[PDB]
Amino acid sequence: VTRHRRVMHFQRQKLMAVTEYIPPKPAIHPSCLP
Amino acid sequence: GGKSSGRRQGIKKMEGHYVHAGNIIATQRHFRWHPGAHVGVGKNKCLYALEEGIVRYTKEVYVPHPRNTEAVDLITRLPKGAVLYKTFVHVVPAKPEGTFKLVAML
Amino acid sequence: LTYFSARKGKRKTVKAVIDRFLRLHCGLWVRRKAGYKKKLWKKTPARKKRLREFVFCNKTQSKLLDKMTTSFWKRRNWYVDDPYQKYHDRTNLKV
Amino acid sequence: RRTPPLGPMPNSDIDLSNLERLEKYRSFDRYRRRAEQEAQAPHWWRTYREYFGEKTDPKEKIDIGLPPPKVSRTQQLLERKQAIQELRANVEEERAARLRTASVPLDAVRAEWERTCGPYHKQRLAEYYGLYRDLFHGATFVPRVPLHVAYAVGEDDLMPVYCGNEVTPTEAAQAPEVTYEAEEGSLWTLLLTSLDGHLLEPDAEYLHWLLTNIPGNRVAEGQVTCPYLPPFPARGSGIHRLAFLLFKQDQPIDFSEDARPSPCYQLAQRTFRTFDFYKKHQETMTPAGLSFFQCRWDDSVTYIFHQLLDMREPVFEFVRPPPYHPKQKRFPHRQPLRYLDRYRDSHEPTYGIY
Amino acid sequence: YKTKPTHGIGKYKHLIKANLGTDYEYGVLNIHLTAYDMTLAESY
Amino acid sequence: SKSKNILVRMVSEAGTGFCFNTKRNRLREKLTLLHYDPVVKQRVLFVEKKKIRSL
Amino acid sequence: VARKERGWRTVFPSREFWHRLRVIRTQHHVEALVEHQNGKVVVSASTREWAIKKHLYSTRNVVACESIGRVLAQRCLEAGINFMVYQPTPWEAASDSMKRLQSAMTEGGVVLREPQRIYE
Amino acid sequence: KFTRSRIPEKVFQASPEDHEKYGGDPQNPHKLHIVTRIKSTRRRPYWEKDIIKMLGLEKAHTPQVHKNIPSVNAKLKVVKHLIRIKPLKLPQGLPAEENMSNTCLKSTGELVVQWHLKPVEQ
RNA sequence: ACUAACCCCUAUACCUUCUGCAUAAUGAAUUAACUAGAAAUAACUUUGCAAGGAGAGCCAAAGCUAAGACCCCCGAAACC
RNA sequence: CAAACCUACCGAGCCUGGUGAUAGCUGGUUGUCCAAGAUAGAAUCUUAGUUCAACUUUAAAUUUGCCCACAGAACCCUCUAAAUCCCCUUGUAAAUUUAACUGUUAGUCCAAAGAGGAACAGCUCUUUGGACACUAGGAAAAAACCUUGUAGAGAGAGUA
RNA sequence: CUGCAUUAAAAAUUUCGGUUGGGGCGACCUCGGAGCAGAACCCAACCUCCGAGCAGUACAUGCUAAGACUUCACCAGUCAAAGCGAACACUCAAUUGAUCCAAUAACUUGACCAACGGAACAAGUUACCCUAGGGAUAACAGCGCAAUCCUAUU
Ligand SMILES: [Mg+2]
Ligand SMILES: [Mg+2]
Ligand SMILES: [Mg+2]
Repeated sequence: VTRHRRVMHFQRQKLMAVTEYIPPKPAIHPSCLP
Repeated sequence: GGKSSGRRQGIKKMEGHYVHAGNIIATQRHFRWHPGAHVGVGKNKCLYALEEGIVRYTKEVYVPHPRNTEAVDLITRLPKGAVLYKTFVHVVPAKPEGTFKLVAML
Repeated sequence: LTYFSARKGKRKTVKAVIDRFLRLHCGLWVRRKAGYKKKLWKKTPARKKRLREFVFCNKTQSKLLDKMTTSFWKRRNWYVDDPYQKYHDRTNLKV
Repeated sequence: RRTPPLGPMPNSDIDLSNLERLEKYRSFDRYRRRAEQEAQAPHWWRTYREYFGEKTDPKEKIDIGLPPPKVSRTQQLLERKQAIQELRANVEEERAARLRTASVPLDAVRAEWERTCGPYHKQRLAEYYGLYRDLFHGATFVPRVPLHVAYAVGEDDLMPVYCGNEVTPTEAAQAPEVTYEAEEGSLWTLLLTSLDGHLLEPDAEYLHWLLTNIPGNRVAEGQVTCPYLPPFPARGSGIHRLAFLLFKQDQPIDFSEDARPSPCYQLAQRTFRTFDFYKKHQETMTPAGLSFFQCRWDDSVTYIFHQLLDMREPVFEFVRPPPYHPKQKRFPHRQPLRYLDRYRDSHEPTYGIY
Repeated sequence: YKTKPTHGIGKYKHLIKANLGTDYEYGVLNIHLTAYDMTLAESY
Repeated sequence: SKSKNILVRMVSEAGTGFCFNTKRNRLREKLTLLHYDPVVKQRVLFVEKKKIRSL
Repeated sequence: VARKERGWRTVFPSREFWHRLRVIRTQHHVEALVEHQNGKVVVSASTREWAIKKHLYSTRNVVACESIGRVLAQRCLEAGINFMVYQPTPWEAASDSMKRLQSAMTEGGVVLREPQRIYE
Repeated sequence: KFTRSRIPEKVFQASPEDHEKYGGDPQNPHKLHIVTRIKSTRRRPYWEKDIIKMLGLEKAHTPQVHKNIPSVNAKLKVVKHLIRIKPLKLPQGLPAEENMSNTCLKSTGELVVQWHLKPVEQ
């Protein structure tokens, strides 16, 4: 609990980068589908 | 001030521990544990085993002595059907008192 | 402690330990309890009882007293009707 | 970290929203009544009875007794309710009750108990004494027929045996008197065994008396399968219990296999076990009543051992385990001078090589 | 113990408690029984 | 830290010479107690003789 | 010589006995029960039994207490039990009926003080 | 404060989706384990160092066989982040005394009892 | 290392003091010579003898005798 | 009366002797090779030291030692915390006792939980773990971050 | 003149306990309870405080003796079956002080030694100062931090 963004540990930083959300991607952009 | 150190009070022998007569089971500032079967208590509420055997911890019904007015007042105000429970420690004797053996042939 | 005296060139003995401790030939040392004659009125009978026995010393204190005492006091004595005669030897001692 | 309980909480049923509305114990006795009614109830946690209380097998105890007698409850209740109505009617009886001066005849009420609750109390008491666990290897029996035995001593005095009382071997030197109710056409078997009298095999036991095929109450004409032998409890061996067993025979039974020579002064021959004896007989055997008493050593036991058995009397002693001491250390710190005496074996002085 | 499932079995003060009337019931009511006979006054 | 009590010596009246110490109030008469005497193996009267100190 | 169940100094009643006498006083009947420490009951004398009912006026009076007291005294005498223990509450110990019940033990030959265990 | 980890029991339940993905048979569990340390014991708590010591995993990339029993499994779960666990396959069965010197643990996880160092004629 | 001295690549002097010195903390221009771990109470190892050992004395309830093996240098302001 | 001067350093001259004065302080402490080897505390005119204890070393005797399945360790008080103690199996080879002493306990940084009149950081101080004062590789240079240890030669290879 | 006493005078020897940036003025040093330290034990400050340096009731508050616990050492402190002997291991968180020595026929007693593990008894000032050291420790300067402050935007 700090006011200077509390700089993150490298190991914790890699954990967040790996566990980032990935939206599902359609095969065809619905916008170009009949 | 307040630079006092710990009193080193707690459980000395855990459940299922083999003990001898006179071994201290636990020491406490208040009656956290209550003596059960073949367990004695001193003035300082220290718990020791009068017999030699296996230490056991169980939960039993608390029935205070009638001369204990403070506790007698407590259980009189309880709702009907309420039963107080407290943790009790007992030791289970292992060896028998003795044996009968031949000593003479007269 | 005088390791080498100026008149004989030999180790001396601290007389302080002689007046306070008793050594058994087995190597054990026997002492009293501090304050066993001080303020007896403010002590419980159980405390006073355990204050007036003769107790042994541990390994470090025994080594401490041996170094401060010459070999004269470590000999075997044969005093007549000595009260501590039976305690000079250990019986049934394993390791 | 928390773990949900494996069962209902002791005080979960009580509502706490209307705790002041709920009535209180208001007395010590009412809480105590609830205390030990709830104490005997089973629980899913560790209890005192789990470690200390004796454990019984899940199988129900097998009963080998006679079928219970059948009575008319309504008629019995009507007679009982009218009996006390007239009893309460008398002013003299009521005067004694209010004055706390009334008395009851102890002899008369005991006789009534022997017919009403006698068999049940005797069975309950016999279970406590361990008769059912040692012999029969675990069973239950109700002594429906009462049995009275009194030992003849002197010229007028008697030594009755009801249950678990104390009778000296001197008073049991001679054959006792057996009195019990029966009718014609009934065959009876009498057996006496010493539960704790065995000197060699702890599991086995010693037979002391055996009467078979008793015509009614006439015990004189019964067949003497084994001669009567007075008990011989060894001095210092504790206190022994001797049980009188009464059997009812539906048909005549041959006892040649279990017959013993007269006199039977051999301990090996006198050895007998009720188990495998009732087992081989239960097809035509059923018990009728039991009675037992406790026996100690006296001067007469010396006569029995030396003359009747032609042997030396054994003397036993109760020996306690030696006291426990911790392992002796080279440097016992802060221990009294008497510490070395605990591990000393002899108090005499020693001099080694000198 | 807290971790064990039998935690809190010794809790006892939760069964023990730690005028304006309502809209259906009355707040406080007092009755007065005067009499020249003390025995009758207390008996009632 | 006013000293309100005093330590006094109790001497047996049996003549054995046995003594023991007990605390007493300053504003009080001399105490004649009944105490066990190890010499005579029985309880006998003890009377106060001297004042030891003030506590 | 049998060891007694020592302890339980913080609860009532204590358990340092071999045989205990328990007397139960209900609304209609009074039950006198004698049992061992381990739980097994040896002998009982309750007013419910028809044997003593024919001779007693009521089952909830001092006369009833004397009736079962002598009955229990004769039952204990013929069962071989001579020594026992009684641990009543202060009010029941002060009840007049109980004291006369103790008198039944004295005249019956029953002693309510168990002998001390010989440790050595 | 940094202390030991109590791994939830829910992690070790083989759902049917994992069964055909890894090829394991719940009805016929594998008899033995292959354990291989692939991470340094340094910069790790001391209690994990002792567990690695007990299982004989000192030198990295050195296969070791262990019994698939709850006691061994309990120890393995502590250091599951430092080792690789594979089942043991015996296509030729348990080796006999005659071929005890002819065994060879191939990299795919089976112990073939016939090692000839000769090209397959097929 | 190289055919090749250099050119290529790699590499933050020594001692001491501190958690941590390439440290811009001390010491050293260089050479030669001189310059700093002294003791056997107990214990350990190895012989001799053995309920005795020791070349008066001393120790001994397997001990006694003998041997081996552990304890530094320079520097004050002062006092008489 | 400037605390001046008394043979070119007088708050008490100089020389010799006691004297190899003492110094818990500074500096120093000489041939080769191998092995074991680090951070609980208490007392102290004591925190620049010393003693006990802990840790560490050597030799000897003995048998259990670490890990840990259930069961078990409080109530008034639900930060209902992470977790500890105890502990059969199993994996393993250590552990306890006896004898003999030296040396260290003026530490640093990181991750986490905290404390310092109800201070987001910073400063100081506790607790758990790791690293450093022991090798190498990688983050630009890098004591404390990541990878990795048991030791040599090779102009081999697979990886972190 | 000598010896022994009492007053002065002039002198002799020795010392300046620690903690609180410094000084002034003050505060603290020993013991116990809660908070940190949430669940075996333990765990620190400049820590937040609150208290303690007694009293009461006994007069078997007698004598022996297994087995145990501990304020992280020692010293010290605590519980206790059983037996003897009596009746029919007191309350209270702390409520305290070692050795030597003194008194005492003896049993016993003697401390605000509170700097509370206590030296039998010793204060100030030095800018006239000296020695051995310390950036483990101040001022000068450097570096960390921006508590605050300034500016610039919403
Ligand atoms: Mg504290
Ligand atoms: Mg010098
Ligand atoms: Mg090494």
